[PDB]
Parts: sequence; C-alpha cells; structure tokens
Amino acid sequence: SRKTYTLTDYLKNTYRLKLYSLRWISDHEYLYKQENNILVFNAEYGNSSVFLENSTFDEFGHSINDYSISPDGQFILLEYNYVKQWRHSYTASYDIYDLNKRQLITEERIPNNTQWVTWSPVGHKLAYVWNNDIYVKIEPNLPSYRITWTGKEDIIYNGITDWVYEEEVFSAYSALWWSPNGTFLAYAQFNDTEVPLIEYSFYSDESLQYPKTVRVPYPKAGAVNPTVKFFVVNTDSLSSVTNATSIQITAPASMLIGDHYLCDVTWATQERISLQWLRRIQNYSVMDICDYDESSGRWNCLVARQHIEMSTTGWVGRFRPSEPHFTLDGNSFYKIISNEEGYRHICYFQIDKKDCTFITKGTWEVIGIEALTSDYLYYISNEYKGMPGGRNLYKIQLSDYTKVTCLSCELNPERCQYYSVSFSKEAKYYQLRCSGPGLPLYTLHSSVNDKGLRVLEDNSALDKMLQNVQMPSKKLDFIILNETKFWYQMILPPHFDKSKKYPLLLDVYAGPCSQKADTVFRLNWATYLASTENIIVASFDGRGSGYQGDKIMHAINRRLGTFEVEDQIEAARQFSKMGFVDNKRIAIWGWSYGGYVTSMVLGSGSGVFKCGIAVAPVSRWEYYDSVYTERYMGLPTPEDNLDHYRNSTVMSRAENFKQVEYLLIHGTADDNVHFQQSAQISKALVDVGVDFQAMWYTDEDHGIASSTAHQHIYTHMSHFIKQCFSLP
Amino acid sequence: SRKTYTLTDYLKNTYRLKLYSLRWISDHEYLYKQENNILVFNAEYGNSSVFLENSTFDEFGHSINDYSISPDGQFILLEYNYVKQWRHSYTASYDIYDLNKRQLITEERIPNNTQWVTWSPVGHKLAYVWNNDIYVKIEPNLPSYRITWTGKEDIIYNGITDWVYEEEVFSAYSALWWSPNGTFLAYAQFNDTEVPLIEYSFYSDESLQYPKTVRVPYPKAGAVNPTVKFFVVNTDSLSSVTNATSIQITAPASMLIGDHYLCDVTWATQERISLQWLRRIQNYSVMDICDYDESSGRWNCLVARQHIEMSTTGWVGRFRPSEPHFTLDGNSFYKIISNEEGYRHICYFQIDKKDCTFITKGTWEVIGIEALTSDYLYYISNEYKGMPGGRNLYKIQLSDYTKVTCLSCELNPERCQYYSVSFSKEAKYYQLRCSGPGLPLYTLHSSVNDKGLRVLEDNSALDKMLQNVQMPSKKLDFIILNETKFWYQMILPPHFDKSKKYPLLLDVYAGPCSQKADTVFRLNWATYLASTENIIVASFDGRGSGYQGDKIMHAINRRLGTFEVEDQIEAARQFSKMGFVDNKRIAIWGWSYGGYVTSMVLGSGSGVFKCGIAVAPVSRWEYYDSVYTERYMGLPTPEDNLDHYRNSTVMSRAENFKQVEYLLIHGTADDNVHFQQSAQISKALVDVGVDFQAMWYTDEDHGIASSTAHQHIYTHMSHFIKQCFSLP
Ligand SMILES: CC#CCn1c(N2CCC[C@@H](N)C2)nc2c1c(=O)n(Cc1nc(C)c3ccccc3n1)c(=O)n2C
Ligand SMILES: CC#CCn1c(N2CCC[C@@H](N)C2)nc2c1c(=O)n(Cc1nc(C)c3ccccc3n1)c(=O)n2C
Ligand SMILES: CC(=O)N[C@@H]1[C@@H](O)[C@H](O)[C@@H](CO)O[C@@H]1O
Ligand SMILES: CC(=O)N[C@@H]1[C@@H](O)[C@H](O)[C@@H](CO)O[C@@H]1O
Ligand SMILES: CC(=O)N[C@@H]1[C@@H](O)[C@H](O)[C@@H](CO)O[C@@H]1O
Ligand SMILES: CC(=O)N[C@@H]1[C@@H](O)[C@H](O)[C@@H](CO)O[C@@H]1O
Ligand SMILES: CC(=O)N[C@@H]1[C@@H](O)[C@H](O)[C@@H](CO)O[C@@H]1O
Ligand SMILES: CC(=O)N[C@@H]1[C@@H](O)[C@H](O)[C@@H](CO)O[C@H]1O
Ligand SMILES: CC(=O)N[C@@H]1[C@@H](O)[C@H](O)[C@@H](CO)O[C@H]1O
Ligand SMILES: CC(=O)N[C@@H]1[C@@H](O)[C@H](O)[C@@H](CO)O[C@H]1O
Repeated sequence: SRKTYTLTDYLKNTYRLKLYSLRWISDHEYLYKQENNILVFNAEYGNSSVFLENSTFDEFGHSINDYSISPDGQFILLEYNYVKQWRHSYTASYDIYDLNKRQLITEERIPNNTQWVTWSPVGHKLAYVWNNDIYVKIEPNLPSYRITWTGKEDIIYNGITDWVYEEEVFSAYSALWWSPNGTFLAYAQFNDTEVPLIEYSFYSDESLQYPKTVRVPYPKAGAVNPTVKFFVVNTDSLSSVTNATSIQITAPASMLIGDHYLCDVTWATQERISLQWLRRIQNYSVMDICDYDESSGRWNCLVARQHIEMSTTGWVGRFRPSEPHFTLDGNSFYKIISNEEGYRHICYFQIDKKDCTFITKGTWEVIGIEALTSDYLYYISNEYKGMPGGRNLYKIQLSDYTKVTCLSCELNPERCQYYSVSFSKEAKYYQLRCSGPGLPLYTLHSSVNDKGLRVLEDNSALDKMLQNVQMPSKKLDFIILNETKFWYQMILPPHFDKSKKYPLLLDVYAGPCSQKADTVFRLNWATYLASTENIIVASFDGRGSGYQGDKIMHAINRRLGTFEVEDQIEAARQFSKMGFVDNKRIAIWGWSYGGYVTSMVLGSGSGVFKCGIAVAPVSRWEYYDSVYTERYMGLPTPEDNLDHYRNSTVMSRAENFKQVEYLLIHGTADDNVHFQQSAQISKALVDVGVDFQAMWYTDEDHGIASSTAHQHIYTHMSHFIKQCFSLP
Repeated sequence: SRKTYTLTDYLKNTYRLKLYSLRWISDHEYLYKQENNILVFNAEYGNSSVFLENSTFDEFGHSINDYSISPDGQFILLEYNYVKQWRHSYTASYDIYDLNKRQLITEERIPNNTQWVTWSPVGHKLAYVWNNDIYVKIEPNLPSYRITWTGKEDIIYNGITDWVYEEEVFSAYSALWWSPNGTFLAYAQFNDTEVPLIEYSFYSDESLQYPKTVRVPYPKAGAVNPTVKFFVVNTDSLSSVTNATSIQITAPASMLIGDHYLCDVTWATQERISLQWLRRIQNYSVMDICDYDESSGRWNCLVARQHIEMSTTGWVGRFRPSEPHFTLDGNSFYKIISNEEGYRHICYFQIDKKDCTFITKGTWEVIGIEALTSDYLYYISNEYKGMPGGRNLYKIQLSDYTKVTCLSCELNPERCQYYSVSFSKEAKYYQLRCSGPGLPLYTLHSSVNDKGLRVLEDNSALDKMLQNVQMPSKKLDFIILNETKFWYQMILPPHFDKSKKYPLLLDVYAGPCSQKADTVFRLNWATYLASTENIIVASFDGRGSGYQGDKIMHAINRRLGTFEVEDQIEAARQFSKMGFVDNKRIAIWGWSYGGYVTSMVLGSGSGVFKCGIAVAPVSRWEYYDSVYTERYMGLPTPEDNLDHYRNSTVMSRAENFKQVEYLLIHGTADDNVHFQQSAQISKALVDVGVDFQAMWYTDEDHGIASSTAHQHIYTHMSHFIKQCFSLP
C-alpha cells in the first residue's frame, strides 16, 4: 500500500532534506537563518535572540539575495541584483545598514556591478572589487580608497580570479586576504593578456534578433597561462589624496624559472603570511614564509625558511597542495602530506627547522584538519572499520600522538557514518553533520569534555514522510582485482529478491581522486530508477579513485582514459557474474569526466554494455583547461606527452560505437567543458556512419541546472533508459 | 521483382540518372564531355570530333575542378583548388592553356584565391575578382588592369555579391556583365559597412584546439541593408599608365528616397543596358534603359522612358521582377507580367511608347521566355491540359499572335509532360529536356521546321534496371476546398491496394510560389519510403503555392504561417478520409521553409499528425534575411507588420507539442537559416516541459550535404519514421 519514489518526486523536490547552516560569530555564539529572521545563538545554553526580523526591509525595493553581518555586528551588507557568472563568480548591487541607528547608508554607496565584497576579519572595514580594481572603506559611510588602478576587463584582474584560477585553483572568485588584525590586505593580480579566448554563441530570449558571442580568456591544455603577482597593503595608512602603496611579494627563484601558479594564501599571525606556489608541471611546490619588517615596511621571505613538497609518483596534493594550519604563535603548523607508504597524513612542521614529523600513520587517510588548540588537533578521516567511504572526526592529544579519540564513531553507529564538522572560533564548540547512511542529523557539541549539547536538526519530518514510500536500499562492499580491494555501492530496488534478474545502470565519475562508493544518504535520480523502475544503480571506484593511497590514486598518472576506464568495465563484468543482474541489460552513464569515461567505455568494444548516456563530456584532453588537464597529463608536446593526449580521444573509438546505443547531451553555453567537445564527438560518429541519439540545451551550461532544463534532461534520459531496458 | 528500392540504393546512388549537359558555343555547335574528354558536336549532322583529351593535363599537378573555353576557342581556363563558400560563391586558382600552342600561360598568371572569373561574350578578354576588386586582361599572357581599388573584405564588394544579393537576388556570386560587343564591362558595388553580423562557431578538424568564430554580414528582417552602386567601364581604352575611369549610373530618383536593391542587369544592344530596381518594400520596381552617349563617353537614362511594375495584391514578380528579352535591335522587349486576372503572361514593350501588349492570356501561366528570333518567340508554360505541374515548349508567330504551336506536347504524351529547353545561340537548334513522369529523355531539334534531329540520352540503361526493381508509382490529382482546385501528388507503394491501409508522410515545402506536386520523375528518399516501407508520401500545393495566378500565390501575403499551414492540415484530413489511408499513422516533414510549416502544423493541436520531422526550419521571421522575409511580411515595426511577425513564431505554439512526437534537426554551421532558429525552438519546448528528439550536425550548412552527413541524417530520419509508424 506504499507508493514509489517517482521521477516527479525527485524533479519537484517532494521530499525535502532539512539542513542547519550556522556561521560561528565567536567562540560561543553563532548566527542561524530561520524564516528569514536572522538569529543569534548561545552555544553553551542554546538560547537566542532575533538579530534582524524579516519585517525589516519589506519596503527595501529589490529582493535581497544574501546577507553579511560585519564582525562588529554594527553593520550588515545587503546583496541584491545578483547576476551569476561562473561557478563561484557573480556581480551584484550592495547596500549597508547601520544597526546602531536603523538606517540604510545612502552616501558613498558600494558601486553597482561590484564583483566582490568582504568585511575585514574584525571591526567593520570593507574591501571590494569593482571593474577589476580594489577599493577599501574604513567606514561604511565614508568615501573608499582605491588600491589598484591597473584593472581592465578580461585582461588585468586585481583581488579577483580569472577563469582557470576560479575553477581549478581557489574554488572561489575572491583573491583578497585580510590579516587577522584587519591591518593588512593581501591580494593577487592575474594577467590574462596572452590567454586565448574560447568563444561561443549565447542566443538569449526570442526578442534577441542577433545571437551574441561570449568571449572568455580560457587556457586550454598547453596554451599560454595567465601570470600572477602578489601584493599587501597597509589599511591604516591610507590618506585622502595619496595613492596607496602595495608591497609586492615575489615568488621563489625555483618558481620564476618557468610557468607557475599561486596555490594558497594563509595568514600565520599579524605579521607573517604563508604562500604556496606550484610549478606548471605540478610535480614540485614551494611554501613561502614572509614576515613584515616594521623597518623598511617590506616583507621578507627568508629562503632557508622554505618548504618543498614534491612527488615522484604523480602530482602534488589531491587537487592542489594542502592548506597549512598554524599554531596560535605561528612558529609551526600542521599540513596533510603523502607519506612514504603513499598515504595522506598529518605532518608537523616547525618553521626554522627542516623536514617535518608525521602525527598520524596507517592504511587509511586524513581527509582534512578541522581545528587546532593547545591540547588537541581535530581532523576527519576514513579510519573507522577500514571504510574509505566513511568519514569521522578524531582528536589527537598533542602531547601524546598515540592518544587518538574518535569523537563521532559511536554517536549513532547504525545511522551515522559520514561526518563533516564546523568548529566555533578557538574551538570551544563544534557542530557535527552526518549525511548518511541514514537521514542527515545535525548536533551541537561541547569541546571541554566532548559532551553532546543538543540536537539541532534530525529530519524527523522527512522520516515520517518516507515511511510511506518504498525506498531503495544501499549496499557498500568491495570486489578484488589483482589482490586489491576496490569498493562499490549498489542502490537496490525495494524488496530486492536476489533470485531474480535486475537490469543494472552503472553511475560513473571515476575521475582522478573521485569516490562514488560511500555511505552518504541521497534522494536523487538513482533513487528513482531503483524505487520505481526497479533498476540497480551501481557505482565503482577503481584505479584513479581517491582517499585510498597514492598507489591507487596515481595509477592513472600521465594516462587518463586508461586504467579507470578498464576498471569500470571489469567491475561491470563481475557484477554480471552475480546471480541477480541481467547481463543483457547493463547500461552506463556519466556527466563531465563521468561522461568522457562513459564514452570511452562504450567505444571499447567490450560488448558488456547495451547502451550509455554521456552528459557534457570531455572527448579530447586538448580541449579542457591547462590546470586540471596538465596536472595529470603533463603537456601536449612531442617532448612531453603529446602521444597519449592523441591516443585517448573518444573520436578514435567511433567505429566501436556501432555495437551500442549512445545518447549525447550538452549545454550550448558550457563555459567549463565546451560544446566543442561534444561537437567533435558527434562528427566522429557521423564520419564513420554510426547512428546515435543527441540532445543539446540552448544556453544551459555545465550544470544544466535551470529548473526547466533540469527536469527536461532527466525526463529525456529516463525515457532512453526505459526503452533501452524494454521497461514499461 | 522481389527486390525493392532500398535506402542504401538512394544513399549510395545505385540506379543513376544519365544526363546530357552541353554548352552551345555558336549557332550550330556545342561541347560535351565523354568521361574526361571534351568533344565538340555539330548540331546539323551530328558528327563529333574530340576537342580536348583526358590525356592533356595528367602532368598538370592539380586535380582540375572545371574548365572554361573562351568564345574564340583559342584558350581554356582551368579551375582548381576549389574551396566552397555560400550557395553559389567559392574561391579558386586558375591557369590559362593556350590551344594554339602546347603551353600553360605562366606569365601574369591569374592570382590564387580568385573569387570569380569570366570571359567576354566574344574573343578572349578576361575579367576577374580578387580581394573584392575587379581586374581585366585584354590578353591572357598580359598584365591585367585594375578597375577598382575600393575592394575591402566584408565591407566593399566590387564585381561580386554580398551574402543577401548572392542568395536572394542574383542567385550567383557574380556581379559582372560584359556587353555583347565585349567593349563595355558593367559591374555592381555593394557597401556592407553598416550590416550586422551573424556569428556562429565552426569547430573544424579534431586538431583545432580553439573553435573558430565565423562572422558574416547578414541583414535580418528590418536590419540595416547593404547599399549599392552601378558602374560601366570602356575596356577598349585601357592604358597601363592612367587608371580606368568608371562611369556611375545612379538609380531612378523614385528609388533614392529610401532603401532599394538592384534586381536585374541585361544588355539590349552594344550601347544599351537594362536595369531594374526594387524598393525595399518589394511591390514597386522601375526598369531603366540607359544609352551610351558616344560624344560624352557617358550613359543617359531618359527618365521619360522608364517602365513601372506594381503589385496591389502582393509583391513584384515570382521572386523578383522578371527578366526582359530585347529584340535584336534593342527598341523593344518582352517581359513576363501579371495581367488583370492575375496570371503571368508575356507582354510586349516598345521602348518609347506607354504600356505593353499581352501576347498571351489564359487561366495558366508562362513559366519563362527561352528564345526570341525575328519571326518567333519561344517560351515554356503549363497550359497543356490545365496542369500547373506540367511544362511544355511553345512558339508564338510574332506576325500573328493567335498562331501558337506546341513543340513538345505530343512528342511522347505518356512519358513527357515536364520540359526545360536549351537553345543554341541565334536559336537554329534547341535541346529539349524531358524530366517526367517517365525517365529523363534528351533530344536535339532544329527550329527551321521543328524537326527532331536525334535522341541524345534516353536512359535505356537505367530503364532496363528499374524494370527488375519494384518501383512506386505517382498519382497527380487534386482536391477542391472552397470552390478552388488545389493539386497534390502521391508516391504510392508497389502493388498499391485501394483496399489496404497505408501510413502517410506529408512531404512539405509550402513556401510562397512553391510547387511540390508535379510530373517530374525523381529517385529520392520518398522513393525508398514507398518502395520498401510501403509508406505513401504525399505533397500538396495549397494557398501561397505558385504558377496558378496571384489569387492563390498572394493569398499568403503578409500572413505567413497561416493559410499555407491550414491548407496542409486540411489536405491531410482529406487523405485520411480516402479509404486507403490509416488515420492513425500520418506524419509530416519539411526542410527549411518546409521545416517551418511542419513545425507550425505540429504545433496547431489539430490532432491529425502523430509525428513530424523538421530540418533547418525557420522559427521566427525576424531571424531570416531581409530580402526574402520583408518580401512577404513587410517591416517588423508597429506601424507596419510587427503584429504578425510576433504571432507566427514556432515558439508560441510550444505547449501543443505535447500531443506529438517531434524530431528537430539542424546544421551548426548554417549560414542561411542560422542554427539560432532551432535553438530557440528547443528552448521553448524545454521551457514548457515538452519532450522531443533532437540532432545537430556539427559544421554542416543549410544543405547538410557532405557525403557522410547526408547519409547519417536520412538514416536517422528513417529510424524515426519507422518507429513512429510501428514499422517492422
Ligand atoms: C571536465 C571535468 C572534470 C573533473 N571534475 C571535478 N573537478 C575537480 C574540481 C574542479 C573541476 N574543474 C574539476 N570535479 C568533479 C568532476 C567531475 O567530473 N564530476 C562528475 C560529475 N557528476 C555529476 C552528476 C555532475 C552533475 C552536474 C555537473 C557536473 C557533474 N560532474 C564531479 O562530480 N565533480 C565534483
Ligand atoms: C528558409 C527558406 C526558404 C524558402 N525556400 C526557397 N527560397 C526561394 C529562393 C531563394 C531562397 N533563399 C529561398 N527555396 C526553397 C525553399 C524551401 O524551403 N525548399 C524546401 C526544401 N526542401 C528540401 C528537401 C531541402 C533540402 C536541402 C536544402 C533545402 C531544402 N529546401 C526548397 O526546396 N526550395 C527550393
Ligand atoms: C544569544 C542569547 O540570547 N544569549 C543570551 C545572553 O545574551 C544573556 O546574557 C544570557 C542570560 O540571560 O542568556 C543568553 O545566553
Ligand atoms: C550606488 C549606485 O550605483 N546606485 C545606483 C542607484 O541609485 C540606482 O537606482 C540603480 C539602478 O538600478 O543603480 C545603482 O544602484
Ligand atoms: C599590469 C601588467 O603587468 N601588464 C602587463 C603588460 O604591461 C605586458 O605588456 C603584458 C605582456 O604579457 O603582460 C601584462 O599584461
Ligand atoms: C567605398 C564606399 O562606398 N565606402 C563607404 C564610405 O564612403 C561611407 O562613409 C560608409 C558609410 O556607411 O560606407 C562605405 O564605407
Ligand atoms: C596610376 C594611379 O594614379 N594609381 C592610383 C593608385 O596608386 C591609388 O592607390 C588609387 C587609389 O586612389 O588610385 C589610382 O589607382
Ligand atoms: C515572510 C516571513 O518570513 N514570515 C515569517 C512567518 O512565516 C513566521 O511565522 C514568523 C514568526 O516569527 O516570522 C516571519 O518572518
Ligand atoms: C564537329 C565536327 O567534327 N564536324 C566536322 C566538320 O568539321 C567537317 O567539316 C565535316 C565534313 O567532313 O565533318 C564533321 O564531322
Ligand atoms: C600565379 C601564382 O601566384 N601561382 C602560385 C603557385 O605557383 C603556387 O604553387 C601556389 C601555392 O604554392 O600559389 C599560387 O598563387
């Protein structure tokens, strides 16, 4: 008498997973948004006060997109007129509000089309980027000072990132870094002057007679890369009519000898900045420590003080070198590094000393350092029960490394196995977030004795609702390949009778350091295909996948479209042997990297698959960007790796496609994985006479996330899979 | 016969239609190529000697694309390195082979990347366009003379046409007109400085890292149009010292008050040129007869002797004011004109007297004037048996307008009802071309007494092959809606059964002055569909169609997307009725304007069609070019016809597509009907939640004519129709 999780349920969000997003405002309080009524919470006791009622601003004029309360609590930034650009960048209008005197500042307003704004870490200063130039406000109503004058669209970028850096380096549009004092303002400067431009047509509304051409500086594999510079401005010494003075911090000599990237920026203390540069050949990286010398007023980055981090098996770090976590005094820090056994662990570094010291060890990996105090270091790893797809919060007694405590392992063994944490400043408190295998559960904790303070959100409203639906179950196990464990998850149709034959959809990503087999709970497309269409949706992490050691993650070094492709097929094969999967009805599909892999598999000729769907997939590595691509493929030169670049295109496998049913999808406005890529694929198929299904999405980009487009693609895809499996 | 007409037959061109292309070189001889040999034939006796052997350019080095023998047969232009551009335009290299010797004039060679070349009507003079500038060579081995210096890519076009003129006006890349004498050289100049550019991505070869953006000056409905000037130069007076002086011939003052175009250029005599201008509001045109003043070296067009063409019911001409045929002395001429009752007949004009004299009348139309001797005017009409879809050659005795003879009606009644003709210069002979309903037949005739000299090609071979195959038959009938008769055709399956029920596909064009129903014989996709899949393929010429009077053709005036659409739906209702049509399986498909009509049809919610295929369809008239669009819709402004531009989009009907299975196809490199038009359609469907099938073709243009692309699309469409009609 129960219904099934239908496509519409997923498409129309019938079952809402609740969340609990707070922002620590101090060591003991946090802000939380409830019914548009911003509240302030006391962590210790749980009581609160409304900080700003929805009521306020009902006569503002425009819709408010986001809020940002200054560290002071005296002002609050009002963001509206939000126009999205890339994955993290966007532009918007801003207004400030004096809380001391319920008023909107009308004088010296932040300009329109501002690219980025940030309060200082303490107080109420402001720094913004308008027209690629950095401006600073000491007071909200006072006129701002101009820090840089070189800014110029699509060429010079100050305080903000260009395309690659936003996407592949900082996962952010910002390139501004305030000191903990608020005294200094460090910023990067990008220069795309010689960076080729990818161009594509944006059609826009019907009303538009002539389509428009978007031109973005985008460096494809091997092209000229943007260059970078770094500066630091003293915010307290800014006069009315006196251009501000930025002191540039050069990169190490080992980086300047060639192309290089700025990878990280971290303030150690009030007068010490940490910088990490990486070579274009992401083999070698160097952390730089620069101190402020009150004398000249310059910044020295002592050469002896440097720290090298290279790799012989592959690239450095998971996607970039790891971030350092300094001890309060700043003379030491902690950083996650690949050890001699190839596993990632916490290393302790002391500034004026050479080599570091590992604090953790084992056949598992530390995902990330979350908090640091004088007595403990808090991190998350997948040690518990040897599950790489599990996540847990641990404690390390700094005076005895052998004393490690798991803080989330036994809170809810049956329900919780994947955790992410959020510590208050100075780590007196911490919020745990469990996202599976059961419904998400948010809890507040005391740090002094690890006491559970209270449940913040347990999704019981969703639980009630779901007890009426026939939900699919998840199996997390592994298979063996040349004496190695490789995990896979299976989303099984409710009432899974392993004495029957079920069709199987292989959901793939399989990109460098990926992980599709894990313990998190999801309400997605696969949930539907399993609940209603009774299809088994499996995902496999083979060579290349991450969080299992460098031997597995680097197996694909300098050879994408190789072992990870083969392993997807081998997993699929062994799934067949299993007495519950119709080996005549096995499909595969993937988005982006998952789409390239899906194409590679369909064009392998294994005969293992009946059909496959590839969404906005890479087809030839020369078409993707320099940073991501080169990190694994090196350069596309004859001296370097040109042969394998040319040996791993989807096009070269066109002929084998005649053995399968292929559906190709792509948004015409994809700025990330250019339409060009799918364009070249279809042409390869047309040139060898192979028939296939196609579908473009006018003006959608990599995410094809516009409500209408989103429901459309998943509807289309469902039909394709239903027909490919002869399912009603 | 057992064997049927397969798709592979159509795509691989298994049963070829022989032909007989000849080029008349004089009053009684013509060239023809056998294999790779150019033979010259004598029309009177039929004897032929070899003019040039396939063994003359083996050691040439380049693959010869075409040849061009000069008037006095002394030289032969060799065309190679042919690189296509738009529909009629292209670039190529050339070499002149002197026949009076055994050499390739290697001195003053015609520059590479030449855009257009042409001999004079007499002798061996040579004019050519290069870099948008005109050059003239009196002798093939001599240094050419530059005629214009204003040439500027995409801006100033001298001697060649811009995109709109090439496609919608002169249907050719050339804008050069030699005078009979060979003395003068009139040319046109286009100024595209203020024309907007349509831009689209061209991905090219797999090796091209960044896609290339193509920009073509192209005016859409209501956009700024290219301007034009006319010139005439005396090529007898050309000194390599001083520059060649061009004389300009302004347009009629009644043309300069607003935008206008040049429509036709025809020389009457040695010193007389005929220029027809058209107002940007295509229902008013003025022909200009200009005479060369030998004393002032000028050209004067007495404003007194201008002729006016006007349309109250629509626009002028079928697609433009028809072409004049001057009597040898230049004092008069015949021109096809819509008479009082609205049918197009031959009119006789005497240069300095008002009005013209209709020398034909009837409820049928003159399709074209082909020749004009001192005693007879030859032309082709569809008078015979009141069949608009039939064509025949007629002769009118100039000294007694009532005496008209039919030169092809009775040649072979049951096999030939659609002729086209080619007269030898002076017209002593004429080659008649029979296109159907039977296999093509080519014959040579003498006009002295219209004696049939001989058969040139009768397709005996193709004929004997088809008897062995089970071919479909064609029915050319008509239905009556109100009180008017509208014709249609039907390609019926082999062994047709009036008691059996076959599915039906509606092949559609339906544009203004189109004719899909006729007596022509064709071997196409429709043949495959009826022969092998037993699908009835019917076409229908409803309102708007041509060759039947302005009552039917102008019905559509300023109202595209209405009657022509209704009439197609209607036709299908009637065919449904006919007891041999399964009203459960009726499909519709069209390309270009047919793509458009097919979409409107599918979006009307009529409930008649189950599925349909649209290829490179127009979606909204504001996206197509000005000259063709404005010709039927006027300007898209509020004071003009903007209301109907906005009420005739494929988009506004989106919702209705939920009731039909739709397949949308388009070449991404389409310069004619910009990919944009389909991109907006898909977005509308997606925005409204309608699932359809899609398919783009990277780098293909309006014709999707590359060998591989062409095969891929007709296969793709075949699977679609086969699956839409539950066909085994
Ligand atoms: C090309 C390429 C690529 C590589 N890639 C990256 N990075 C590392 C960080 C920076 C980025 N530049 C490159 N992140 C990824 C992927 C990826 O393929 N998929 C599969 C996937 N799966 C699904 C279901 C997706 C759905 C929508 C959009 C993308 C999707 N992608 C991912 O999920 N994530 C999170
Ligand atoms: C947009 C538009 C348009 C209108 N149009 C024109 N003209 C008039 C003269 C000037 C020109 N600019 C516009 N000629 C046409 C069409 C047309 O739609 N189809 C259907 C069709 N059908 C098939 C099967 C086709 C196949 C390939 C290419 C085109 C095709 N077209 C035609 O066959 N012909 C010959
Ligand atoms: C967020 C909040 O309301 N905190 C209040 C605090 O201001 C007050 O001093 C205390 C005693 O009543 O109760 C809570 O802790
Ligand atoms: C600081 C500033 O630029 N203010 C103007 C505002 O006065 C105007 O109403 C708006 C138009 O949307 O453009 C800006 O926001
Ligand atoms: C602000 C800045 O440093 N601009 C430089 C520019 O002067 C130089 O000519 C160019 C050459 O690549 O590189 C950068 O764009
Ligand atoms: C050769 C020629 O006619 N050039 C004209 C130029 O004189 C004029 O200023 C412009 C205005 O659109 O159009 C063209 O560029
Ligand atoms: C012989 C002579 O005067 N030649 C000139 C040429 O140099 C100049 O570039 C052109 C444009 O004004 O006009 C003439 O063709
Ligand atoms: C528009 C809006 O947010 N309204 C909410 C209302 O639903 C809620 O019941 C109330 C309780 O404080 O708070 C208001 O802000
Ligand atoms: C085209 C051709 O070859 N015509 C020749 C002609 O030159 C010659 O005068 C005649 C008499 O022998 O024989 C014909 O065959
Ligand atoms: C008349 C002339 O310029 N001919 C040259 C030809 O010799 C050369 O082979 C070709 C490209 O290699 O370019 C042509 O323009």
